[PDB]
Amino acid sequence: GAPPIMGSSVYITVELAIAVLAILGNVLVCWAVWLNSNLQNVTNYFVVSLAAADILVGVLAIPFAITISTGFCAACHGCLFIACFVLVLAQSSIFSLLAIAIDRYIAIAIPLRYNGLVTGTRAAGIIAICWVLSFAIGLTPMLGWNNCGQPKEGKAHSQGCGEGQVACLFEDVVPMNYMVYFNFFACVLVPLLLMLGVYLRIFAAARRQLADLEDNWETLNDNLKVIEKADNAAQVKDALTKMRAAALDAQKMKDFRHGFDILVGQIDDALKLANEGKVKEAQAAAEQLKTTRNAYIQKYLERARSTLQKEVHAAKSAAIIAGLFALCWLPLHIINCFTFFCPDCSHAPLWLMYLAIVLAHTNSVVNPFIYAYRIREFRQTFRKIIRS
Ligand SMILES: CC(C)CCC[C@@H](C)[C@H]1CC[C@H]2[C@@H]3CC=C4C[C@@H](O)CC[C@]4(C)[C@H]3CC[C@]12C
Ligand SMILES: CC(C)CCC[C@@H](C)[C@H]1CC[C@H]2[C@@H]3CC=C4C[C@@H](O)CC[C@]4(C)[C@H]3CC[C@]12C
Ligand SMILES: CC(C)CCC[C@@H](C)[C@H]1CC[C@H]2[C@@H]3CC=C4C[C@@H](O)CC[C@]4(C)[C@H]3CC[C@]12C
Ligand SMILES: CCCCCCCC/C=C\CCCCCCCC(=O)OC[C@H](O)CO
Ligand SMILES: Nc1nc(NCCc2ccc(O)cc2)nc2nc(-c3ccco3)nn12
Ligand SMILES: CCCCCCCC/C=C\CCCCCCCC(=O)O
Ligand code: NA
Repeated sequence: GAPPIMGSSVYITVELAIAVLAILGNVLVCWAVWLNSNLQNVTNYFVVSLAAADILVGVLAIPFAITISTGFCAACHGCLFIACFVLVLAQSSIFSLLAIAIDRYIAIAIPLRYNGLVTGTRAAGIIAICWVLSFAIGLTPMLGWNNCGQPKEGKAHSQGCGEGQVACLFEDVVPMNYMVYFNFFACVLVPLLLMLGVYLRIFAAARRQLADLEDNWETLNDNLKVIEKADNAAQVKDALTKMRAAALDAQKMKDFRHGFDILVGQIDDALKLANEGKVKEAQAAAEQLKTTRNAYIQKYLERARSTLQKEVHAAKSAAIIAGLFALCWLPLHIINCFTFFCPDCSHAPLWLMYLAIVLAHTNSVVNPFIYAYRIREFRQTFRKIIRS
């Protein structure tokens, strides 16, 4: 039985190193958004709420974790707060992560209404509500779902605790049914699975929209060929009718409108000549469409594909963030499930408990790195900030 201060010393030093790094990186995120108007958008207001939660892991939840690892004598309700505050911060992260995912789904599914529907003012109201809800969920044990009514009095007396105090230890005061059913299943795993569903819808929508862009391009070009080797006016007509419909369809910014105006106009010219039974004149007219395609429609296609690919890249960055939160927190939640559902199983050993706790805390360090590696406007703003 090694002096407890030695293992304690390692755990505490590591927690402190994590806290420094969580503060530094996430302050840098907040400073970048504050300084750069190109980063000031609704998506990034949720990014900042998430960075604030991670700053608070460093300033408060890690000092609290260090404290409760000592098992110091405390009033049971003050102990609860120490124990549970980190659950407020985690819940808030889950809400910011779910908000980010929904925001990106709206942006790809209804880009036309996104700006009128998702506003900064509404985003700030939603962030305030989510913080209130996170306090309610994470401090639910302080509302009575706790083990304070059943204190471990032999353990309190061995440590010399005073009357009404307990040894302040996480699994002595926080019920494991709360941790597994309420906190993990309902409040963590359900949201994370919802996030997964949303990201699946974002990526399927992008892939549908890119395939439609290419279809339309291919349709335009096939129908041109159809026209070229048509032999009677009626065939030219049918293929122009399909082109016209697709054109007004693809229509759904001045240099872009002028291109589709030319396009539809030239189709109409050709249709009219076809309807008068002037096949050669119609085919020649239709050939002019090639100039418009080269000088306008291709540029349209290329910019639309590029916007979509940017949205896909951005949605992957956001999903990496959500996936890393799951990876860092799931080991602890899974251990709790073993403790709870398998009372015939030996408790996970202390070294693994503390490993799982610091892994969860490390999540508060990783997001600024994902932003720097994957989002140029962040990377570049971090550079300017650091260089200055
Ligand atoms: C705004 C920020 C900086 C304020 C942080 C205040 C924190 C540190 C305060 C607020 C509530 C406090 C707890 C309230 C009650 C008790 C019970 C007592 O037997 C041991 C201390 C303990 C467990 C306190 C520890 C310190 C505590 C957690
Ligand atoms: C990649 C992430 C999401 C998955 C991590 C899975 C981890 C947490 C799993 C894999 C194997 C598991 C261990 C398997 C066996 C035991 C022995 C039992 O008496 C206590 C629990 C304990 C010690 C488990 C704790 C949780 C555990 C370490
Ligand atoms: C990973 C994502 C998809 C979902 C989360 C999976 C969780 C809920 C699963 C994965 C492994 C599971 C554990 C595997 C083994 C046992 C031992 C058994 O005696 C009690 C249930 C218990 C402790 C399971 C509880 C639930 C569990 C922890
Ligand atoms: C805005 C930034 C401000 C920074 C804020 C600092 C963070 C708080 C640090 C530690 C709190 C945890 C320490 C609680 C320790 C309690 C120790 C104690 O109470 O010992 C009594 C003994 O057990 C007999 O009752
Ligand atoms: N199970 C658990 N324990 C602890 N700390 C106590 C570790 C321990 C466990 C058993 C023991 O006899 C002595 C120490 N912190 C904890 N934090 C969490 C947590 C936060 C979010 C999900 O789980 N679970 N959790
Ligand atoms: C930026 C400001 C952040 C301030 C962080 C302060 C650092 C405090 C570190 C941990 C405090 C742990 C106290 C240990 C509990 C007492 C042990 C006992 O009574 O037996
Ligand atoms: Na977080």
